[PDB]
Amino acid sequence: LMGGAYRCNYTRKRFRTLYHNLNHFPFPFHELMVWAVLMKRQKMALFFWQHGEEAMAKALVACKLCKAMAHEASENDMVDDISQELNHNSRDFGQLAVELLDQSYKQDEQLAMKLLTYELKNWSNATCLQLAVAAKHRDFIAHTCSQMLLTDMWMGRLRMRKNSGLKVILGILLPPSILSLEFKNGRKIYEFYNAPIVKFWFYTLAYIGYLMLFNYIVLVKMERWPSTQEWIVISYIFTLGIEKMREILMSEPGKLLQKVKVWLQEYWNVTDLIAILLFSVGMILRLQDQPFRSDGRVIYCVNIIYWYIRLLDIFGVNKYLGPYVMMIGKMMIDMMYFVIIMLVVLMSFGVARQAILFPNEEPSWKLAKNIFYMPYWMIYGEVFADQIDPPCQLPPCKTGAWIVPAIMACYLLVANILLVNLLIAVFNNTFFEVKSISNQVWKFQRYQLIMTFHERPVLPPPLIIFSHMTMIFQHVCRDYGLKLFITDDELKKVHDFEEQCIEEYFREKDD
Amino acid sequence: DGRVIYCVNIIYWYIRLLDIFGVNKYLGPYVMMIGKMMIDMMYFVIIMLVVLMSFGVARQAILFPNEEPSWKLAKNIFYMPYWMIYGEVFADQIDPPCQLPPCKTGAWIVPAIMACYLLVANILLVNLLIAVFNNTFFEVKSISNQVWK
Ligand SMILES: CCCCCCCC(=O)OC[C@H](COP(=O)(O)O[C@@H]1[C@H](O)[C@H](O)[C@@H](OP(=O)(O)O)[C@H](OP(=O)(O)O)[C@H]1O)OC(=O)CCCCCCC
Ligand SMILES: COCC(CCO[C@H]1CC[C@@]2(C)C(=CC[C@H]3[C@@H]4C[C@@H]5O[C@]6(CC[C@@H](C)CO6)[C@@H](C)[C@@H]5[C@@]4(C)CC[C@@H]32)C1)COC
Ligand SMILES: COCC(CCO[C@H]1CC[C@@]2(C)C(=CC[C@H]3[C@@H]4C[C@@H]5O[C@]6(CC[C@@H](C)CO6)[C@@H](C)[C@@H]5[C@@]4(C)CC[C@@H]32)C1)COC
Ligand code: NA
Ligand code: NA
Repeated sequence: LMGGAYRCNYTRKRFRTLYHNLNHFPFPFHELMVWAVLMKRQKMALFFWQHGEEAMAKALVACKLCKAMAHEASENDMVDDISQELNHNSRDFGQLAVELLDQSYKQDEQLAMKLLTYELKNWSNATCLQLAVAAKHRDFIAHTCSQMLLTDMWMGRLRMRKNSGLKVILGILLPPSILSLEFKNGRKIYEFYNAPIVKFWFYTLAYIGYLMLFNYIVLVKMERWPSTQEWIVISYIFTLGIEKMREILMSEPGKLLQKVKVWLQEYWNVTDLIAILLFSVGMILRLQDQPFRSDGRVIYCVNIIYWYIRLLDIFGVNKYLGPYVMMIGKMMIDMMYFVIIMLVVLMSFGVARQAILFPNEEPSWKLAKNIFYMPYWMIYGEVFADQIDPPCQLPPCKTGAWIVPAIMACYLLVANILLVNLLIAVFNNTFFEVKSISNQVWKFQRYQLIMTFHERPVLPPPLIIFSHMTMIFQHVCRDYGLKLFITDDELKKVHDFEEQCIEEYFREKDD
Repeated sequence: DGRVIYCVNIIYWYIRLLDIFGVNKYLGPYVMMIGKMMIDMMYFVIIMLVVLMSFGVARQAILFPNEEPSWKLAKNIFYMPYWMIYGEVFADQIDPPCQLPPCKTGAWIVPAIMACYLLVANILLVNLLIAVFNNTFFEVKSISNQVWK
């Protein structure tokens, strides 16, 4: 029910050995809570939740279990009453976890941050953040305490918080400037270059350089044999493909065919694969005779558009430039239907005009071009009334050519005054929902961004081939970032703080 | 050179009349609202510029494949794709109808990229900017009124 990474306490070899010759339980309310959750007893589970230690972890685990049971019951096509009664339990447990987190952060902040990161021995060594992410709980990760914890994990071991970013670029470009930044309590360089923010900025600078080289090679004349910049671009593409293959192989599932399915879940990955294959085909066709070389160059020119577009993924790290991109992504789906309707009207007008003006044309594929070309250009400003309805020294006028200006006028009135204004109204009246949803989704995906830049080779793709050599040499041979290991006294203090917080929460709610 | 600097200065001194206008009861808050919508517009200009640069580079590389390196290349990318979105969409200056020099290899992609670029720039981003201006106007209006008073 939990997931691939989870490992229950009963299935461990120690408990199998203990159970074979058949004691007690150190935390009985954990077992009773899981029993009540698994047997669809909501009141009993809510009673057992407020007793014992680790209330927030219990709430998140119960939420995940209820969601998984609801999904499985819906899949197994049982009575839909159960599959709708379980989702309510999941929502209730998620709300309890969110309220407990809010109370804990309201009381004390350092203990609240320590609560979300410390390793949980009873729940297969997973922190509260990982349990919340595995449960797809957006309201928990989007909370203020979770966002500040994510910012602390993203900044690395550097204490600069006023105006960052510029200093990171300075340190990347000027290594002597590194030994002037404050650090959290020789080895300073290793801690600087392993922070995820520095990795991200190094990757961004490498991508900017690669884009510049690609623009240079496509703009300037191309010869029989590739120049140096073309070789650099080809090496960048090859190493990026190798890095994508490495990301595929070291994924979460243990099956080679199954990891591909999980990797093909984000659209950026499949678009990257398509672009890399297209670039490989174009490069293969490029090193040939003149016509195939021209075809390869045209493939290069077409392919550069995608690498220009992919800068939005880089922009997505910004606080204000990410939600706008998600809003654009939703507005495209909102715009498709009006594109269809305008296409219908445009085709009608174009066919009518072409049939009226030119009545003695032999069948040719040029006819399919004259329908879409000029009616489409006529709605973006080029409404030249000399080309359409020609003034017919004087060639004879075509029969019925006085209808073309009237049809054009009606078509312009429909297309430029009605549909576009209705589209403006549609965009305007459905903006608040899209804005809130995009903000929540970006705040949730910040965690995945931080994780995927924390687990990444330090060198950018154009010279990442060297960092792939060390993974082969080390083949024959987490202090922080994910978890936080604490002693027994600190664990007891955290448990005391959590019990105080949950008691205060219940008392305040009753009052 | 001094005359050109005079022209730039007359641009600035013409702009500086909004400070004089700022004494009016209704012409001050509008200027402050302009000041904040400037930030929003500058946030959208980056995306518009990315799309524009992509289309310009693609068209320039497709149509002219035998150009020596010159700074004129950096001009042909920004000039015409920018003038296109302000109503000057042409069909003979760009995508030439190729008595006739031979057609360039792959010149049938320029009108399709042009159509997609116009659809993205003139129907999507500008309408989204209109929605952004419209849905965040009451807060800006109240704050500007308070700050002016
Ligand atoms: C070529 C770039 C293309 C990739 C662009 C990659 C995308 C990109 O642009 O980076 C975003 C990042 C901005 O975020 P950054 O951390 O630097 O600064 C934030 C900003 O100062 C806000 O004003 C702060 O408060 P608030 O929010 O107002 O309340 C916020 O504080 P907090 O809330 O965090 O505590 C700060 O985080 O960097 C820059 O743009 C600075 C110049 C660097 C870029 C200029 C140098 C090129
Ligand atoms: C008259 O002959 C000129 C000659 C000197 C020729 O040198 C050339 C060197 C390459 C260079 C600087 C030149 C023209 C286009 C320039 C491109 C414009 C691109 O714009 C950018 C624009 C913005 C970027 C995001 C994308 O690329 C560059 C990758 C690109 C760019 C700056 C690469 C550099 C190119 C001039 C004189 O010598 C005596
Ligand atoms: C140079 O000479 C060409 C010659 C071959 C000529 O064959 C012709 C056969 C009819 C055909 C395929 C041709 C041109 C217009 C084509 C129309 C375009 C229309 O578009 C569609 C567009 C979308 C639809 C919704 C509406 O109609 C078709 C009804 C229509 C359509 C596909 C019908 C088919 C027409 C070519 C070469 O032979 C050696
Ligand atoms: Na116009
Ligand atoms: Na015009």
